[PDB]
Amino acid sequence: NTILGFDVNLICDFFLNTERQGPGSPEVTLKALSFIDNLTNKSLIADLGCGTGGQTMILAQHVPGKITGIDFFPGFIERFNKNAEKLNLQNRVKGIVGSMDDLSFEKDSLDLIWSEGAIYNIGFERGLKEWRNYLKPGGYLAVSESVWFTDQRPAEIHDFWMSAYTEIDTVPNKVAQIQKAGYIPVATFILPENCWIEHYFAPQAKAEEIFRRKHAGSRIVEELITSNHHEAELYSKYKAYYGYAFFICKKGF
Amino acid sequence: NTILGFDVNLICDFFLNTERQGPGSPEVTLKALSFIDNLTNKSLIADLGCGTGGQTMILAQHVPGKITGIDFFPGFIERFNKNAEKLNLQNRVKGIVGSMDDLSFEKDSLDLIWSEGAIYNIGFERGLKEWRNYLKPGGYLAVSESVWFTDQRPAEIHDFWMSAYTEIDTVPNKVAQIQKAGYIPVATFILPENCWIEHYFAPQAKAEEIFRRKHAGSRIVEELITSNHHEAELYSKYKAYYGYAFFICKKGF
Repeated sequence: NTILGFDVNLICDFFLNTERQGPGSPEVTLKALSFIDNLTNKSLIADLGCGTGGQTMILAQHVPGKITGIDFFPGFIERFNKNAEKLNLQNRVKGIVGSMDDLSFEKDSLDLIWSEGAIYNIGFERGLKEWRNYLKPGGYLAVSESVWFTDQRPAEIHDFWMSAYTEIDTVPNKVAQIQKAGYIPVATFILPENCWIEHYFAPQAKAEEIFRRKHAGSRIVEELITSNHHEAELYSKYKAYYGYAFFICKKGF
Repeated sequence: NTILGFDVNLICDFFLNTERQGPGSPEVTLKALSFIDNLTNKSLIADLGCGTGGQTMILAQHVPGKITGIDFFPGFIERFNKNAEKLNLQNRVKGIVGSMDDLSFEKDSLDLIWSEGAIYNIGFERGLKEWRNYLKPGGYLAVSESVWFTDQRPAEIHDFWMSAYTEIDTVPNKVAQIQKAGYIPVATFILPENCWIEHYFAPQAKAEEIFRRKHAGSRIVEELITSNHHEAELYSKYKAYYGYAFFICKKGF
C-alpha cells in the first residue's frame, strides 16, 4: 500500500477515495452478467485488473462460484480483501496482487474472466489472445473497453486518444477482433452516459478539493487533477463520438 | 384472410396455429427493448413484418407511445387487430396491411422501428438504408436477423443458407454494415437456444399432425411440414455454427 513508492501510492490513494477508475455502473455490470449462462457452484472466475473490487463484489452477490481478483497494486488489493471480509465473502472471493500479462492460472481452467476498464493495460487484442488460454472451451470473457461511435470524428478527440490509448477503435472493429481471436461475440453493448458522469466523473470531482488540500503542494496530485479535468472536458464536448462498450465473448472450438 | 388465394392462405393458416414464425422469445423481446432509452407517450413506433403481433403486444405492454404494425398478409393483420382488441390496446396499437419495401411513413417521424425475423424479406443492408429515412435522428432500429457464429463452417450448412437467405453473415459483418448505413451499433446479442427450440420448433412440431390431417392430401401443406423438419434437423446438427442475433441501432447524424 505504500511499498510501491509515494509517487505511485498517491495516485492509488486518490482512487481509493473515488467510485470508479473508469466508466461503469452496477446496473451495467449486472447487464453484462445477464449474458453469462454457464456458472455453477463449481465455477472458477477471475476478475483481471480488478482494482478495489467494486464490480467483483457485485458479481459475487449475483453468481455462484469462487472469484479471484488480480490487480497490480497492493493498496487496491488491500481494499478489495477488506471489502470482501466486511461482506463475509472471503471464503469465495480472494484478492491477489499480480500482473495481467503474467498470469499463472491453469490452462482451460476458468469459466469466466471479467475485466472492467482494464484490458487497455495489456492491449485489447493481446488480452483476447493470451487470456483465451485460461478459459475452458465454452467459457466467457467479459470486458469493457473504449470505443469510437462513428467512422469520422473531429481531429481534436482523435488526437487525445492516440496519445492516451492507441487501441481505441470502432465497435465493428472490436467485434471483428473478438471473432478473429477465436471467440463468438455473444453480446456487445455501449455504456449509457450515466456510467461516465454520475458514476465516474461526478464522484471524482467531489473528492478533488479535499484530496488536493490534504496533499497540498504535491505536484503529482495537482497534475492528476488537471488530467481528470481535461478528460472530463473532452467527454462533455465529444461524447457524441466515443464511449465505452461491454463485450461478452464465448471461447470457441 | 383468404383474399390472397388458398395456396398462400394455407401457409398463413399454419402460422396462425403456431407460436412464432422464426426464433424469438418474450424474454428476448424485452431484453432488446431494455436498450431503447428514448420513448415517451408522444413516441411513434412501427413494427415491420409484424406477423400476428405477438412481439408487438409485448412492446405495447412495456413502453409508452403508439404502435403501428405492418404486414403483407391480411390473415395475420386480422389476428393482430383482434389480439389488440382483446387486450384493449386498439387505441394505441394498430395493424395495417402493407409492404416493407413500400412504406408511407413521414420522413424522420419514428422513434423506434422494430422487426423480428422479418428484415430478410427486403434484405438486411437494404432495410438499414431505406428504413433510416423514417427514423428521427437519435431514433432506434431493433431487428433480429440470421447470423454465422464462426469464420469457417461445414459446407452442408453453408449451402442450405445460400439457397434460403443469401444474406446470412457473421456478427462482425452485420455490425460493420450497421455502422456503414449511418447508425451507431448500440447493442447486439445472440439469441439463446430456447428461442429456436421451446419457443419456435417445438410448438411448431406440436401443431403439425392435426394441421396435416385437417388439410389431408394438400401438397402445399405436406411440403411445408417437410421443410419445417429439414430446417429443424439442420439446426439440431449445426447450431454450433449459426443462430439469430438482435441488433439495436441508433440513427446517427
